[PDB]
Amino acid sequence: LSEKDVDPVRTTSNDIVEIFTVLGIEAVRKALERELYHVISFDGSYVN
Amino acid sequence: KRITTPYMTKYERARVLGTRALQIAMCAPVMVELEGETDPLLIAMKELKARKIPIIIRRYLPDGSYEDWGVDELIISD
Amino acid sequence: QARAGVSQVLNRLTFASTLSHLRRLNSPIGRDGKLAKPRQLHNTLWGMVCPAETPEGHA
Amino acid sequence: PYANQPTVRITELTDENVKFIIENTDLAVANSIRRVFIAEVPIIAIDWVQIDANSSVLHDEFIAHRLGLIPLTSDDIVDKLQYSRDCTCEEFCPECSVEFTLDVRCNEDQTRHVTSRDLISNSPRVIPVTSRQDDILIVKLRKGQELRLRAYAKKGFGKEHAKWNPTAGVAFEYDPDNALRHTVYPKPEEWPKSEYSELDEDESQAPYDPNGKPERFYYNVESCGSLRPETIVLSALSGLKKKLSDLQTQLSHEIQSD
Amino acid sequence: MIYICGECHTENEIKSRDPIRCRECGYRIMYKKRTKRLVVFDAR
Amino acid sequence: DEITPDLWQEACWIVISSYFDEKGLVRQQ
Amino acid sequence: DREVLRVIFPTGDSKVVLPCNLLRMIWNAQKIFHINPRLPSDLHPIKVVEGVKELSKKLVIVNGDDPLSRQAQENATLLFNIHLRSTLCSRRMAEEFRLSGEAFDWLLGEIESKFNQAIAHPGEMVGALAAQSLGEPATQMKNVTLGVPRLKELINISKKPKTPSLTVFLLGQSARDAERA
Amino acid sequence: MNAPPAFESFLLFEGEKKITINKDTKVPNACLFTINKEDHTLGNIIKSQLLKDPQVLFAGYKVPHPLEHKIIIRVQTTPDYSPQEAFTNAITDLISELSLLEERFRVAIKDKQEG
Amino acid sequence: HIDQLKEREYNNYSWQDLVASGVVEYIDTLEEETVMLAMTPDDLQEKEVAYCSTYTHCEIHPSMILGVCASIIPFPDHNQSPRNTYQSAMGKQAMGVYITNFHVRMDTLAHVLYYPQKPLVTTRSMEYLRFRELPAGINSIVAIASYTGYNQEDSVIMNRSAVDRGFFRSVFYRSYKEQESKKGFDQEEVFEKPTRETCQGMRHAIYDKLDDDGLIAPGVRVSGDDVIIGKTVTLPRYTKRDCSTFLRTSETGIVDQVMVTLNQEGYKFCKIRVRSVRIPQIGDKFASRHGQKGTCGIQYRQEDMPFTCEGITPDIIINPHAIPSRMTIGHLIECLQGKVSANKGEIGDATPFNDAVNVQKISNLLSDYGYHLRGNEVLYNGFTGRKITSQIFIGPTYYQRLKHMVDDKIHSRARGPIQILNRQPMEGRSRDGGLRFGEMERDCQIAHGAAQFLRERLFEASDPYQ
Amino acid sequence: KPSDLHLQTGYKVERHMCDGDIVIFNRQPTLHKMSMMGHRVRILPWSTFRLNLSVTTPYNADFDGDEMNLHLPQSLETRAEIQELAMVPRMIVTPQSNRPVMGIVQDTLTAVRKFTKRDVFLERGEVMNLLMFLSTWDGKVPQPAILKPRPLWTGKQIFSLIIPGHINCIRTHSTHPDDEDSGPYKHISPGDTKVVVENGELIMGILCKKSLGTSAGSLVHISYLEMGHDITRLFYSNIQTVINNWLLIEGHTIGIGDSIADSKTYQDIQNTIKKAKQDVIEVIEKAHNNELEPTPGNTLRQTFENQVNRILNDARDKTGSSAQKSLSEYNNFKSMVVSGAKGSKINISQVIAVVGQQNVEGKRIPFGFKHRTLPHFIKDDYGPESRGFVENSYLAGLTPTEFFFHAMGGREGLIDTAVKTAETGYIQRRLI
Amino acid sequence: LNGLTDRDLCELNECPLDPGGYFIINGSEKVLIAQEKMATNTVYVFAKKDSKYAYTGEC
Amino acid sequence: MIIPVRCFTCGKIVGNKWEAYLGLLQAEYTEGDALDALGLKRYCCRRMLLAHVDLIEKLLNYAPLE
Amino acid sequence: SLKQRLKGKEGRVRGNLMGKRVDFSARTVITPDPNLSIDQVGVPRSIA
RNA sequence: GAGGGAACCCACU
Ligand SMILES: [Mg+2]
Ligand SMILES: [Zn+2]
Ligand SMILES: [Zn+2]
Ligand SMILES: [Zn+2]
Repeated sequence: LSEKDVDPVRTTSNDIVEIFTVLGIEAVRKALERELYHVISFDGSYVN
Repeated sequence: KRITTPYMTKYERARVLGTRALQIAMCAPVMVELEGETDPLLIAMKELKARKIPIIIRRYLPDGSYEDWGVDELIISD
Repeated sequence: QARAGVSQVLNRLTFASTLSHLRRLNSPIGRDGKLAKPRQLHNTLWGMVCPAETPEGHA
Repeated sequence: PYANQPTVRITELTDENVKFIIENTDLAVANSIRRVFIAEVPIIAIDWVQIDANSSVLHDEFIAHRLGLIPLTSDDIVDKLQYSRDCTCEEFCPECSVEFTLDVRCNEDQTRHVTSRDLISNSPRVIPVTSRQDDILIVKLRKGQELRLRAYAKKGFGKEHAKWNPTAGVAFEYDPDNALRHTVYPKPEEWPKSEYSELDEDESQAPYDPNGKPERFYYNVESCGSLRPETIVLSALSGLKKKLSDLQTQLSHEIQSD
Repeated sequence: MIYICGECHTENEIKSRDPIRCRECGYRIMYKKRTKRLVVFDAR
Repeated sequence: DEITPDLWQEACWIVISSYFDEKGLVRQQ
Repeated sequence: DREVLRVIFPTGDSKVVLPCNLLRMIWNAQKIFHINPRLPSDLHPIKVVEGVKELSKKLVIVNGDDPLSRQAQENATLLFNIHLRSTLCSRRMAEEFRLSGEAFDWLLGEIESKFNQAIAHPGEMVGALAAQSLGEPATQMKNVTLGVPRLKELINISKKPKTPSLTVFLLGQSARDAERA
Repeated sequence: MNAPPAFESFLLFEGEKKITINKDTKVPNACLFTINKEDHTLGNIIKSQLLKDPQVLFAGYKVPHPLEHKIIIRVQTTPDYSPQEAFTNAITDLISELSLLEERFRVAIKDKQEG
Repeated sequence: HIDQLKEREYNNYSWQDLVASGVVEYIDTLEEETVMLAMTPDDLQEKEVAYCSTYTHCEIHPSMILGVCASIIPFPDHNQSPRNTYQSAMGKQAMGVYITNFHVRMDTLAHVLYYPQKPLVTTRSMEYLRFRELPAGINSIVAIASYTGYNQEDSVIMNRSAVDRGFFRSVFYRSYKEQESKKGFDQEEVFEKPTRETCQGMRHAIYDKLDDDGLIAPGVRVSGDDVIIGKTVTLPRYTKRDCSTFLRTSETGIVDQVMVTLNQEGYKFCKIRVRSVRIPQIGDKFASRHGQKGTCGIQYRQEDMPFTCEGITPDIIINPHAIPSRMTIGHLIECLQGKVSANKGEIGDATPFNDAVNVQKISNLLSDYGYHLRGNEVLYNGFTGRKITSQIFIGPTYYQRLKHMVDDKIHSRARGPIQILNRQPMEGRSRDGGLRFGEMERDCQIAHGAAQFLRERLFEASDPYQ
Repeated sequence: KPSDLHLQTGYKVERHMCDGDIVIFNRQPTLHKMSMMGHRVRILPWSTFRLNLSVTTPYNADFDGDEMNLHLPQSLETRAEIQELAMVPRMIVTPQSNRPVMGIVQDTLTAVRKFTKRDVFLERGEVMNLLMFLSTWDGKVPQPAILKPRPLWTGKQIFSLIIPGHINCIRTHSTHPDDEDSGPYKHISPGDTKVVVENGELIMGILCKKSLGTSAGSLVHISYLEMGHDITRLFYSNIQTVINNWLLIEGHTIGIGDSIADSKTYQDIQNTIKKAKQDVIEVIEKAHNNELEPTPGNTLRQTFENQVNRILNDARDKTGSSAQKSLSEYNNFKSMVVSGAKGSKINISQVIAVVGQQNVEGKRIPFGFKHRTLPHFIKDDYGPESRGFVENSYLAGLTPTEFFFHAMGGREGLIDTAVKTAETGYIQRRLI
Repeated sequence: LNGLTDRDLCELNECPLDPGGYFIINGSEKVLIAQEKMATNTVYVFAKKDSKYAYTGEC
Repeated sequence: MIIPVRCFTCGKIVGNKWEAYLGLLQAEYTEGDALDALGLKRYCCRRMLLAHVDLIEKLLNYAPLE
Repeated sequence: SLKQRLKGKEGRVRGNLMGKRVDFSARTVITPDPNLSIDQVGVPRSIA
């Protein structure tokens, strides 16, 4: 994230602990929601 | 002063119907004009539809405080 | 500490049960293992071990 | 006043089957006549077995099953014979049952073939059909084995058990050229023609008749031996008419009570 | 009571307090008689 | 004489039948 | 409302999950009240505006008149009020949906009833419901770990995932040029 | 264990009525005949003989469950005519048809036998 | 070699002479890593694109990669491999004649089919499994049709009239053992017919069917509460305690044999075999040889089942929807080949890898007998007589009856035996036990919000206490 | 004695279970809250728990030997909780994914598709027979869709009587052409593939899994949302009964003639397979001449295997697509697929054209021997048949190497099931 | 039962189709299921997964 | 075990035809011609005689206990 | 031991308190019935 | 009108 010409907004990880240590608890809440949604909806399955 | 929902929830509907049915099965005074039905739960059903069930729901708030709602004070649209 | 299931009551339900039980092999591997490698149909089972006949479930 | 006027054309009549054609009747009437062939023509079959000795390799219920499946000649006796439920005796008078006995002992090195010839009935009118082709095998006995038993055969139809089914196979057909399009062939050139087809060898289906209804029905009623096939069809028509008469009786009583 | 021997097929009178052994051939396996009871099969 | 392909099915099932006439199925036990 | 929507949904996905199906309710009103779509309608646009305002006041999720309560109530029904205003426009109800006065009043009553039937019942065990809603599909489930092992890597907070990865987005013309990428 | 005796497919137990009539109060001149211990045989012939009646507006039958043995026949007639007379005339026409069929079958059997 | 093996009885030529002739060779797994196998001798023939010209060995027949239970499957290569594995599992649970001397044997559980048939569609490996001498199924007439809806989701519709004629009828033999064990000087268990005047600890059941030697005799009908062995133990008025052997619960039957002997310890020892005739019933599990297991969903009589123009009604009707996702094309080819074999009089060959048998050849053969080439027939509705618009794929298919009968699994409880320690209901239907309302049922009733039903299951209906 | 048979008001009689008794019905594993639902007892004369078919989907139940548990609520309070919280009609739409869980199933789904087609016409007797099984019928026979030459009713006209209330719904059939909506025939479908329900009447369209199934926005879903749970219960029952009796008339089968393709299709499929194997040999000789390009992020063997797998999967999809477009409208595989009742399009592909590549841990068949997959192959053989590509259909029958590689492929799936159940169960328990 | 013909086995109330291959222990027919052991006396080299040894060779 | 009395599918008597079928087979009829000579025209009866295994001959090799 | 009595899925807490054997329950094979409504289960007479 | 536990194996969904 610190490097030049790297977008410091949309650059993200699939590592949950790394996101918690770097960006916080609400950020890792959002990241955990995104990762769980990816796992669930890879099949095309939908959970509310 | 009463902040809870004015609609009677499905859990309240189920428990009020069961309690009223057990009371009618234990010879509580029916409060509707029953046209020859035997089932206490059907009697409780049509007392609830006629909004004449003599039960008060004590909705406990997370504080420990409570609100007392009449069964006839609630909405039984569900 | 003794291995169990080495001797079994012979299945006598039909003749196919009897022959299948009399021609049975067992991998002494715990049936709770989440690794799939001893359970896989290995290429070297050709002509020695039946590729279709195996239990369903934990074994 | 809207009854049909059906016609009958017997096309074959042997000791074992009858092939006939019924015209000018509904599909439901023809199908119900077929169902009464299979299920509701009363014949006489063994329904009560007491086994005294059974040293054979076959157990007693298995022998009783094989005895019940043996056809017995029910011609002109099943009309006189009475149902056990409609009889007055305690159990199995001669007016409601026919008694059979079997008593075979094997004391020879040759295997004894206990067949339906060994059923000795107490009534000449009701005998095993093959005793009236080989005999229906019941059991085989090696030297040292015996079978002693006593059975009674009661009247019933095939709605109760399939041993009282008088028919071997009821072949039934209508519209053999598929003019009504009741079945739709994806490729009608792949389909063999019917026995009753009236088509030239180039054609597969008849032209579609838009105003047609099933009106000609082909039967091949085969008998297992208990009744003559013409007796099967006559008893079926009489039984279905009797059932409709009984239903009309209860219907009239229910109308008058209302 | 009356027990068929398991191999020699002859009846043996065996009451209580008599050890199970065939008198004709000393075989140790015997089988009870079929009953005289009225058992009734529907031929079904 | 080499076994021609029209006789091969009969030949292979004959030698298999010979194997199962001698060895049998529970021979290993 | 459109600027708020484009903030909320930057990817442009217009598919949302909302309580009352307004398009089907409008179609229901058209069929119930026999609305001829080729005739002028007796529905004043000011009735549409004021009815949507009163209905939006009538769909309460957070109760009270505290400004905290007002802000929470505004937030809890932000998408539904945006969608209700976007669907029951005075323009759309005039030229597209063509509903009458009776049909619009029935529509407002129907949206009220079907929103109030959608509010979560207190006492509902929603944690067990969520656990059964996330574990039942698990029975039917770059070397990115996915499926059940990634689910286990997520709910058991693992210090070492199997394939930890980054998704580096590039800021500027290095996003376009392959060579400075 | 739970096997019913086979005679329950055709024998009425005591206290069971063969045929009951109820008024189908959905439409005028419609009756439901529940016929016990009967099956698709009578239901089919009675429905098809009732369908040939031009005063009958509706004729249908159903088996509510194959494990039970009752027939429901719904009949609706024109107001000039009753479903009870419709049912009675249907059974009468069926008995007439079967009588004619039986005597013609006897004649044809005799004619084939004498040849 | 083939000529000499053709007369194996009168040359004394055998397999061992082939081994001695340098013709066949035993190859194990490490040595198979250094050989170059030919699948058939057709691989040895020179090809336009020559794959290998240095074959070291050749396979005798590739269908010897299968085991005993997978060699019963007709056309295994036309089936999906999970279905081959399922049939390998369920051919061991099929019902047939398990051994020839089943009358001598007192097995704890035995199942004997009334009329086992050899399959019309066999593989050539089934000759060496002796399957045509101890067969385990019947060739049904199977229509793969949608009829009345009672065959949906793996179920089948059986013919009641066929079942009445002995179709898949069987016997279940159960043997009970009991011995007069001498437990010291005091506890002397003895086979005596119990009288209530001297015996305690009864289950209050009649002892009248017992003989005076304390044992029941063959030919006696018995029921779930009845007594078959009367054993009394002498305790140090009620000197004797009743330890009689009772029959299994809800098991009707007839005592088939009673055997009385001495065990190794010299005590009196008895085994009683009870025979129960199992007629096919709704809920009995029937399977084909392709993993198409199912339960009987309904039974229709002959006048109710659909019929061809010859009056042939199916014995079994299976759902079409059991085929597509399963991909058991071997089932369809077995029906076709069985139709051909039953018309021709042959026994069809369905060895897995056989170029001489293919679907087109069987179709032409079936068309040579006046049937449609793909096995379809014009079936008529049994209820109305009307032709079914679709033409139904019907043919002889080898079905087998599995041991999983419904009367051996049905269970219910109101109240009864509780466990000693935790005072909760018992384990299994053999002990009149209750069903486990486990933790996931608790979670589901939490998510339902049914707290009073949760209390009834987890407090009142299990172990209430104060 | 009758002194023990006296009943005072206030006593309890533990009577037997009778018709209409409310019970909780359950099948393990109890994954979600529609695995235990409330049912009404009906006494029927055999030894099994007879069950409806639409409810087989939430229970995850078939009838291949499944057993289920019945629990009888013992008080009136528990009976009312089950009646008002856990009954089957109250469990139609799941809270998990805001869609129905019961839908229309195997025979009913296939025959609804075959029933609401455009060219289905019913005579007077067939209509009255079907209306006998419609429990929510007002007694009026509708005016037929055709009055002369002969009065004929359509399947859509009877299903309009099945559809309850004034439901409005727009769906598409599974075979809806994508170019049709932007064409000149959007509101008049040439293929009858746009489903429109106006005022609870099936105006047009062929119903299928997309219309009557367990998906969001379907017809049973709209029935639940507008009409309630009791009306939707009657909707399910009416669909099943009416459609099962019409299927008694129509009939549905599957045969060996449904696995047959045309000879031109077989030539096309063999040509596609020969072309694909030629492409695979081309890639092998490109990698062997060091001409293959290693894509970034992958080693050379990984990109070689990816190219080979892409070629073979394109082969399977193209052969399958030709096979399943060659199918006639009378095909039964096609009927059960485009109804959505049972069978994927891959199942048609594998039955008719190509079983396809067999995979072990996602890669092709490993070199279990010394650099061979079987001893019938040369060493270092990376072609299709060597590493598990099955070029035969299930109708043609597999060759023995293909049979063994397919047994490896199926054994992989059986293993994956029998070792993923425990991990999934532990995850579910910890989530709870 | 070794060396007996089928008639000699039927005189002993045995089945000539019965394969043998099992034991009778307390009247119960017991089959010994074959067990897959690793082969002896052969050097096997494996890369140990996540261990202090990169490669190990056992005999 | 022993030949069924009736055909399962239709009910034609086939219990009197097993010994005739065996005698026709040992007279070197083919199985199709032997079935045709016995009047078994439907394949439901032809499978009944064709697929029969007559186990009772081998159960009679065991000396009788009773 | 007592700890073995309490611990495990077969122990006291999980095997006897979270879940337990119950009275008034039945189990048997299920078969289809298209003639029953969705809220209605066919029950054997012996179980009833 | 209700008197064993445990270990193990097989099987079922
Ligand atoms: Mg299942
Ligand atoms: Zn009498
Ligand atoms: Zn002796
Ligand atoms: Zn037959």
